[PDB]
Amino acid sequence: PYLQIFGQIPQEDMDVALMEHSNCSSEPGFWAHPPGAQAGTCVSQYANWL
Amino acid sequence: NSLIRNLLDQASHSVGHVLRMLLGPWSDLLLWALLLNRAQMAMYFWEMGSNAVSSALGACLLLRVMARLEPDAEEAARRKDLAFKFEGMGVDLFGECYRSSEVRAARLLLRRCPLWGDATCLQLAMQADARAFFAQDGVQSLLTQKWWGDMASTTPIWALVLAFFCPPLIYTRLITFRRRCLRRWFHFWGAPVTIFMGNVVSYLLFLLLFSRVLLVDFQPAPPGSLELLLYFWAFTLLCEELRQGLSGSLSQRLRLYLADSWNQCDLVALTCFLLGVGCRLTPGLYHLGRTVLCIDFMVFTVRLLHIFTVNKQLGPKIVIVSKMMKDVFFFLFFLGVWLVAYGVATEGLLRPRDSDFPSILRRVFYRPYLQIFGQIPQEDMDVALMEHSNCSSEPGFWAHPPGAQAGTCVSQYANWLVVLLLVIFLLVANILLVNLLIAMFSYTFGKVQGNSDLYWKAQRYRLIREFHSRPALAPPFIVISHLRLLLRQLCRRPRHFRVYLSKEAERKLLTWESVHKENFLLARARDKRESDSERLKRTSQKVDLALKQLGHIREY
Amino acid sequence: IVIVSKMMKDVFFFLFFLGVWLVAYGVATEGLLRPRDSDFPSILRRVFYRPYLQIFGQIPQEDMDVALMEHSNCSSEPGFWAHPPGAQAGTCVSQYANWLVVLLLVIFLLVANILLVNLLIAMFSYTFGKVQGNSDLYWKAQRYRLIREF
Amino acid sequence: KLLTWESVHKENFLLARARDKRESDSERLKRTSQKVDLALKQLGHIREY
Ligand SMILES: CC(C)CCC[C@@H](C)[C@H]1CC[C@H]2[C@@H]3CC=C4C[C@@H](O)CC[C@]4(C)[C@H]3CC[C@]12C
Ligand SMILES: CC(C)CCC[C@@H](C)[C@H]1CC[C@H]2[C@@H]3CC=C4C[C@@H](O)CC[C@]4(C)[C@H]3CC[C@]12C
Ligand SMILES: O=C(COc1cccc2ccccc12)Nc1cc(Cl)ccc1C(=O)O
Repeated sequence: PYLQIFGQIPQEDMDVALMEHSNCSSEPGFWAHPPGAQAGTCVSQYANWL
Repeated sequence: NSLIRNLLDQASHSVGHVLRMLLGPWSDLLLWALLLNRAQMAMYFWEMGSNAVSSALGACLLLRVMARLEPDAEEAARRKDLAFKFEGMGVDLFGECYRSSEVRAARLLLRRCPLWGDATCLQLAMQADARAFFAQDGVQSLLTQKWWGDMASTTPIWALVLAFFCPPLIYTRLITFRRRCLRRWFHFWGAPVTIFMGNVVSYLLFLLLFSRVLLVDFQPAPPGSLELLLYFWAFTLLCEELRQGLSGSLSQRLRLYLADSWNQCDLVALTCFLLGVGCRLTPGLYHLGRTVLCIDFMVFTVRLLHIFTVNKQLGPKIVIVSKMMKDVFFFLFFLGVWLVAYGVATEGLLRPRDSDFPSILRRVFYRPYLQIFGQIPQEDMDVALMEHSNCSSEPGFWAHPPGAQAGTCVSQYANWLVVLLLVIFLLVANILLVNLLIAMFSYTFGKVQGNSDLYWKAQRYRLIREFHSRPALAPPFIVISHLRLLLRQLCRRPRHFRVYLSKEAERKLLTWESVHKENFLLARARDKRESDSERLKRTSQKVDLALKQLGHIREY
Repeated sequence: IVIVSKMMKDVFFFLFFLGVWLVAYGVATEGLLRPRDSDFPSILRRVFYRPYLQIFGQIPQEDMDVALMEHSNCSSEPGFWAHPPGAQAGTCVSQYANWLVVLLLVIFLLVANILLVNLLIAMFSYTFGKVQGNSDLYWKAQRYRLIREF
Repeated sequence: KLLTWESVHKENFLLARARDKRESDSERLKRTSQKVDLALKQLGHIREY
């Protein structure tokens, strides 16, 4: 988020629309594993609009 | 001693023309006190002397150039605030004659004085650096009218440019003025504003043509028609620059022409173009010729910027931008030191195996410089975004990066410290630097606008003068005007405003300005008699006089 | 509202300066580097559009620096070309003076993103400080006019 | 009613301004100068004594 100030905005890592949907976790939810290296191997998307 | 007898002995044993003319009526005692720096004597001599304009103006020329020739601080200072107050009460002397008779003041300006050497008040002002005189609204209006000479100085700009584009439009209901042919034609084509418009159109056409030749038609092949006509245009431009340097005593003219740094950049631009043409014509230096022509486009275009300055809504601010250069120097120095620091720190922490001199020089300055403008190689610097490998034989983790010039084989041992240093760099440079810079820009801009405007008045005046001196024709066709003026020098081998004023109209104007000047004397006479401090003084010498009178009758 | 209406002279000022400086730098760049796609629309794009986005973080460094491109003989004219990976930056760029190319790019970034914008910032600050009271009184008048129509 | 009201208020305003230029410092210097040179004149009228 500090790089977020200076134009380094990981939009493709943060927005559900830009990441491909997959069942990367066993928890009953929608995840859509992002392609970022240190953005987490399996993130959630329940309130990604928020 | 001082500046009187030493200079008089110098003249006897021997602006400089004035000293030669003088040797050992109201004008005579006037100049005597001005050389002798008798302040009160001098103001009295002037006030009860003739040609009050013109003469406070000549005396202020002498005062200013004298304070410039004065080796003593005190006489320079007293001489210069004498110049200040003389010029001030002269400019409102001119204002009171101006608000009384517009045309009479106008014809007061362009009057020939048998005084200090036949320099019109405008020349007196420029040589005296009378920026206050120039900024005076009356002379501002007169110079505006001259810049629009015979061109209906109140005419709209759009009508004028449409008239320039449509020569038949000159004979219409629009664009009024002051063989109606030929004469109207010459007045229009010789008006300084039309000269400026034509010059701007010509410069724009030249820059378009030169860009077109550079971009599409600059093959290694021998130059074509476009390039040849470009060379011809540039030869015309070189000719006009050298001829205006030679026109506006050949050595003296050259030396004064080395001044006016605008002219200096124009000359360096043309010298660059000559070298570019030489490199182009020689087969070997073709790529070098291309590069030098490209960098020459820079100086042409930046010269156009100073060419366009005359605009009233633009000129003061263009003068402004010329005062930020020290600020950008400061911020440049500080960015440079902080930048070279951070870069050396980065290539010290991380060890690329591409330790080449050009690669290191790139990586240490160029990339971190782009890190300010959003080009941050995060995926090239952080260990968490990049893949690990056994790249180098040196013991330690290396993790070859995916970058092209970030070094083929980086080190990651203290990459956490590398990340922290990157955070510190982003905190300092992207936040502190530019922001303190824009704050001090705001300060320096708020402290310089007024003297930029008053300077712009005189700058615009100088531009109008030189453009009035410029030949009528346009740079594309300025070959005809060059053959004319060369013939004006070549048909001389076998062979600035100056509006005349009438006799006894000289007496009318002098008395009129004499009447007005004595009215201004008596007006500031009431002003000082009613001033609060002087009225307190007056009450003092009416009450001390009263007490003296009581003392005279005290014996009663 | 009156202030943002009055700032129009200042925005004109910045527009003219930006335009002259961008056309300068764009022509210099298209001269110093020689794509083989010298079409009229392509040149028109590359000379104004891209250098305009150069001010807002859209830097085609991978399209203009020799250190980030791959070298190939994409043109018959003698000299190294190193075809770029871009889409409209030309199919075959020239690299003869790419060091000077980088230097001129640095000069552009220094002049544009520092000098012009920040001087314009000061220009707005000044013109906002000098006309706010007149804007308020004119707003009183204009509000009266507006309620008159309503 | 409104005419006389605004006229009364206007004459109070004229009297307020008349007195305001009767304690203003510049006009007080003016009136003090008038008093002092009137004193000079009247002392002149008794100088013959
Ligand atoms: C005020 C002017 C001089 C600024 C410079 C702008 C120049 C560089 C721009 C404006 C229009 C552009 C032209 C647009 C179309 C063409 C036709 C093509 O077949 C050759 C290139 C050429 C001629 C372009 C060259 C660059 C160009 C001429
Ligand atoms: C903050 C300011 C000073 C940044 C300056 C950036 C300069 C130093 C950068 C930008 C491009 C870089 C150049 C890129 C190409 C070359 C050509 C090579 O044959 C010598 C190194 C040299 C010349 C590099 C040296 C460093 C360099 C000139
Ligand atoms: O043209 C200039 C200055 O031009 C430049 C200055 C600094 C760097 C430059 C780099 C490239 C091109 C031009 C540059 N004119 C003036 C400068 C001052 Cl201080 C006063 C009067 C004038 C004037 O023209 O009257």
